[PDB]
Amino acid sequence: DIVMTQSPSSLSASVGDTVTITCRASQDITNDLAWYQQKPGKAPKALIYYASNLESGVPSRFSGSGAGTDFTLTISSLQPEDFALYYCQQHNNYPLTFGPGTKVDIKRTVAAPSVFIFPPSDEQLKSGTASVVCLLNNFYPREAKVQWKVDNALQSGNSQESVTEQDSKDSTYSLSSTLTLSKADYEKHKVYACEVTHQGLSSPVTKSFNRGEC
Amino acid sequence: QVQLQESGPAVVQPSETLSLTCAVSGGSISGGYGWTWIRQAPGKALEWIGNIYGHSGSTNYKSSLKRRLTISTDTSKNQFSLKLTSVTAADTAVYYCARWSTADFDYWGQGVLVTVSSASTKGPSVFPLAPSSKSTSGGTAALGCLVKDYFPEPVTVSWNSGALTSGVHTFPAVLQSSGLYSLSSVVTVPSSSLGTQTYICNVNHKPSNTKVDKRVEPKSCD
Repeated sequence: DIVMTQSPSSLSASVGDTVTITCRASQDITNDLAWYQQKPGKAPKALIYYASNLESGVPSRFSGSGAGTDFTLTISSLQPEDFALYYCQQHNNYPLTFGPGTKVDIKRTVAAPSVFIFPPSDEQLKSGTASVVCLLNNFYPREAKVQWKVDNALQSGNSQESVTEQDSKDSTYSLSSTLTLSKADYEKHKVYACEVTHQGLSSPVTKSFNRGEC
Repeated sequence: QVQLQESGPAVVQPSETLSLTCAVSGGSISGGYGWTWIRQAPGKALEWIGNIYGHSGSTNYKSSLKRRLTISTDTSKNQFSLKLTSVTAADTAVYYCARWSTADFDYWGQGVLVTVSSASTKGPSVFPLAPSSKSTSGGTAALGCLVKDYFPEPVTVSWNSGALTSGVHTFPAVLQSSGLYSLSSVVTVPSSSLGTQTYICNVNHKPSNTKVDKRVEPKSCD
């Protein structure tokens, strides 16, 4: 299978800007490369085919170029309806494959997240499961990494994350990370910590609590 | 012009068969085009499932799915269709039908969400996310509600019957490995208001006809 990658994961832009996003193919695909736009809740819409051809009914402020392994989508004089997700797609060979997507953002100044951690509530603990919650509030840009550590042992595969859309009034994001353990395993450990990596932080920040200490 | 519309069930029990149909208008299903199924799982890139070509009948399949997948056309209804057997939780996604024409997908359906879960309708448990005593030190307190183990979507959350809107973030729901949904709703307030203002989340889950109000109480050490 041909692997498509895209850069950046999200791009900060303002109305009227000219922005360029990048696509890379793991092999030479010549010019069998298309670009699509997707808005929230809607199906993708084709924008560019053969790396450079404007699809019918698409504004000419969309252009693209490239051959072989590296491709660009450029939007000149960006309009409000252009804040959306953008995907590339190769058709050089079966296993038609898409890139992970680039999200075009409303630009604002960098804002580090405020981090808060919540132990499971008393009532849930009576139930028989434990949910530990880590909130990252009001940050920008969108890329954030959350790692769970239980008594300094890095967790994996027992957490889920959720992110809001870009806030309509201040242009920030928020994220929740929920670590799920059984009650019996939760009661075998002391220190619950989430560690947050983000561009607005000089170094990863930790928020933790000790079980049974107020 | 050319229009595609998906239809199919919203919930498939694990290991049952997922069946979908795309009805095509404005063009013949026997045209030399690639009638394609593509899906998008929560937080994942679009994934090409496969296609059938209208005129030749040639079918192209994703290798890992080939034992489970059949794609076909029906000329009497001008449709094409997708069957995928032995369905697991990895198969929950929005499914799109689309037309491949030479160099892009130039027409698309609307998408249909298909969820794999053996759950029946069930109202949520609602747990407080109270601010720790320590966490209030900077002058802002984060508090919230965890609404857990419900089915199906959606739930609504308000704070103090809708008098509190500033600083509220209600997160999109996530499907847990159990097949039940969970979300959280949070709000930041001033620390000094924790002793004066009362904070209650109101959760409504109409499919189960459940209304829960949860008082979120500040923690105290002494």
